[PDB]
Amino acid sequence: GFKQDIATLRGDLRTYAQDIFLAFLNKYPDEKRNFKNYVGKSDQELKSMAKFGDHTEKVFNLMMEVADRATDCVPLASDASTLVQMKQHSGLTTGNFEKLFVALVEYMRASGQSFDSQSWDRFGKNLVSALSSAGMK
Ligand code: HEM
Ligand SMILES: Cc1cc(Br)ccc1O
Repeated sequence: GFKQDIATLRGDLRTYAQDIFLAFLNKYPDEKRNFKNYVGKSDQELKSMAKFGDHTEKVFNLMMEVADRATDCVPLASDASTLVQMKQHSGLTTGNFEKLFVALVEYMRASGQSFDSQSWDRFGKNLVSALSSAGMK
């Protein structure tokens, strides 16, 4: 289930962080509006870029903490307020988060691995709700 998936993802975290983020940017190319230094790059070029690998892993490190602190795929209010109040997220709306979670769920459903895609879909939904409650437009 969900707790085991958190373990799986952490066991190859820099590969999953990069592959899921690329799945997101390829499925929703207009999202590069928020990531102007990743324009005009292939997947392999982004994987060679220091900022890409370090950004994606730090993002994914925190996402897994938020997932792990959740109960029944509902994140803590303290984690949602962190994500809302982060200067880095100044320009974001919940739609940005929804799209990331659609991309993650479709990644999991396309893998041959027994990921609990329904729990991740729920988590993404619940996180979007928590971000709204914590002040995200
Ligand atoms: C659960 C979801 C997310 C978590 C846990 C999270 C976490 C983080 C963290 C830890 C950083 C700092 C990274 C660093 O400085 O190395 C960060 C920066 C940033 N995040 Fe998020 N983030 C989330 C979702 C998103 C989404 C959906 C967007 C936009 C679609 C976004 C846009 C950014 C941007 C633009 C930055 C700074 C510049 C850069 O990306 O390199 N984040 N986020
Ligand atoms: C939105 C997002 C998701 C992942 Br996974 C890695 C980096 C990033 O900015």
